[PDB]
Amino acid sequence: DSEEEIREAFRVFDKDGNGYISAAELRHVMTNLGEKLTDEEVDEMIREADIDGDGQVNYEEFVQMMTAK
Amino acid sequence: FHFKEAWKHAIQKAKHMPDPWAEFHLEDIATERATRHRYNAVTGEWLDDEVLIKMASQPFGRGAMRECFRTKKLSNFLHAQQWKGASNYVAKRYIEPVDRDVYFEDVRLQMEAKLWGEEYNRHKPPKQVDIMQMCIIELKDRPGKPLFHLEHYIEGKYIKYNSNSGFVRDNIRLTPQAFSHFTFERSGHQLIVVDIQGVGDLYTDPQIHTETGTDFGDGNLGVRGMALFFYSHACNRICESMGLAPFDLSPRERDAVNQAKTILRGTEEKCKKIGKSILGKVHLAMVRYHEGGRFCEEEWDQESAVFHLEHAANLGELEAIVGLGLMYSQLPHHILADVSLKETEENKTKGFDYLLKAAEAGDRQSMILVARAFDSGQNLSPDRCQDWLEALHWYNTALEMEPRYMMLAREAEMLFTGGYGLEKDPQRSGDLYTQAAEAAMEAMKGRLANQYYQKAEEAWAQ
Ligand SMILES: Nc1ncnc2c1ncn2[C@@H]1O[C@H](COP(=O)(O)OP(=O)(O)O)[C@@H](O)[C@H]1O
Ligand SMILES: CCn1c(=O)c2cc(C(N)=O)c(N)nc2n(C2CC2)c1=O
Ligand SMILES: [Ca+2]
Ligand SMILES: [Ca+2]
Ligand SMILES: [Zn+2]
Repeated sequence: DSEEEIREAFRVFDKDGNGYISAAELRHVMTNLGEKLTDEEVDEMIREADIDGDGQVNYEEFVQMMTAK
Repeated sequence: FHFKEAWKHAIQKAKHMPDPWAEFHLEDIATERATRHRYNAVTGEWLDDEVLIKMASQPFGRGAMRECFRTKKLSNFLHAQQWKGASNYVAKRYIEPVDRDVYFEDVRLQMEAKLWGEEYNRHKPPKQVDIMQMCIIELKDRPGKPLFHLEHYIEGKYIKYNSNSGFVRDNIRLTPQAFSHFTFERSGHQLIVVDIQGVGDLYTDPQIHTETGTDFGDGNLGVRGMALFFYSHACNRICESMGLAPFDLSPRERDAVNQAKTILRGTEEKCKKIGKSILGKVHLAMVRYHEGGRFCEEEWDQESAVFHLEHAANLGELEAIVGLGLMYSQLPHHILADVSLKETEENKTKGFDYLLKAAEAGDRQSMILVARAFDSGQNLSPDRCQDWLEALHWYNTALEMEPRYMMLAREAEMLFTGGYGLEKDPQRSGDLYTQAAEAAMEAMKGRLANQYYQKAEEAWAQ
């Protein structure tokens, strides 16, 4: 259940469904979701999870962020 | 993970946000089966899978060529998604029927433009961009097995920032225009991504103009498409933050163009004979558009057209070099035909110099004009002198490239007598008269050939 829950959470931010959360997608989703975050916090949210340094967050990086107690 | 809570707060808000398309009750539409084709632009490979779709019977929006349908589709990444939780998608099709390959080439276009957005983002811009992934669904049970494009629905104000034909948007945003200009510079002028449109900085249905103009469909207007962009492009702080070179516009063009919330962050990074050659063709395309009335505002701007014709000639465009050579020589010309330049001794030197450059670059028309100048003095710059040996070098180069028997007979005439630095050569004169006689026979001028044969015997009788 939590696996599917994490997969559904990834699809919330991967707005185009290409498997990678980009900074522009995260900015659009946070703005649409009413969440109040500056354009720099969004870029920092990506950088914190961007382990491979490609500027985007794939599903595994997203899992490691969420399943990281 | 100093933002893990920010992820959770957004995930929970989303679980409580309402479906913006609930009022349309797409879940009640009969489900349809389709084969989905998804493209990978880095690998060039396609992945196919089977999907279930619910598409509205009528389009909710359209453009000149394509219409959009509200669509719901089950995810194949999720394991047990119910239709109550299906995401919202936009299905697109051409209003008039097109070839099936158009749909596949359009996906290659969009995914290639998505790669250019990722390159732009790697230069640390103030606002990052993203081009939405587009795929193809094939409705094999529908009559004709029609193809549709499919992408996720982006809620918000859909705005067209620029077109593929020179339009610019009026609360002007800097990022869309800087992205387009970036693609021109970073690609070495080989392409430009335009038709930037979407919600915020999430773009869809872009168009790419390329130097060849052979791929990416009929929206690829080639170097003409790059000219339309730079005719209205006002470089902004992002253009200059990335070191993008401005396009050389005319004084009138710059003022009309010169006639913003996105602020820099101090981290923006900076972005060949081929590019300068393409740049010359973009300048020449501006000349033709000025002459054709594409840039109507009064009467068609002749001065700005000449401004771009000179820039094109200085960048090596042979058509511009020939055109300016004829115009500065007060000769008839194809490009800017109704435009005439002031006869002045300075221009008559420039006219011959341009024609000489064009001759040395392979233009047959300029080679005949240069030959005649060194022969008779006609259109010869006063800095130069009649030189029959030089005239010979340009006649024969034209012959080895109007009638060929005329130029061959002229060469023989000059060699029969000599003059203007050319020593007489009767044997060569008879040889060339023989070649001219043979050329006259191949042109059905038999009586003229007998005259050339007779002139050959006389030159040899010396
Ligand atoms: N172009 C592509 N080629 C291959 N796999 C892809 C492609 N785009 C996305 N994927 C994979 O498919 C998953 C999304 O599947 P799905 O939810 O069925 O797509 P959509 O969100 O377009 O409906 C992504 O998380 C990624 O693993
Ligand atoms: C043909 C070009 N084109 C789109 O590609 C498009 C995409 C989406 C989307 N992916 O959400 C959307 N919402 N709207 C769109 N429109 C407007 C008419 C409504 C378009 O014209
Ligand atoms: Ca994505
Ligand atoms: Ca990554
Ligand atoms: Zn610019």
